[PDB]
Amino acid sequence: MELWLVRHGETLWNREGRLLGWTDLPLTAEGEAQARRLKGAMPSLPAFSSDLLRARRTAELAGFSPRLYPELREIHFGALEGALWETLDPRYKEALLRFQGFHPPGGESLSAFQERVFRFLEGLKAPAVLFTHGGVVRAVLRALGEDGLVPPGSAVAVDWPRRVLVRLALD
Repeated sequence: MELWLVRHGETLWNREGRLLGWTDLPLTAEGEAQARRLKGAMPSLPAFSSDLLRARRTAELAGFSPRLYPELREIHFGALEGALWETLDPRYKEALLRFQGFHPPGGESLSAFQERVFRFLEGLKAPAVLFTHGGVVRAVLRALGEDGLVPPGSAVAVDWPRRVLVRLALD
């Protein structure tokens, strides 16, 4: 199934290097500029978006009127919400870097996050554009055997659950 996944534009915590999960921050001016650059680049397919502000604002500026689904949210970092990556305990750093065995206190495990994301993708019955988050794009790319790191405001298209089709980035 052809799916286009968009990583929302940047927020302040992107430049500050803080873990941003369910904390509802707004896009920065540059984040909005990144979102506007997506208009016309994405295919005119049905759109779905995480209900968090930064994601559906990206969808709006990109020219879409998506239906909101919390299932497309970034992973819930629990007690780690807002933590500076720099000072994160090595065990959490390793868990996130290797994308495995992540169990944040008061939050979502990577296993629960993956189940949530993949279950949502399984329910899609036609090609669609998904406005989401870095962790979600990473989960999909890594499940397809590729590094899931894509710039804020960029997109990737995949043939789920078989392969990556294209990684798109604009300046």
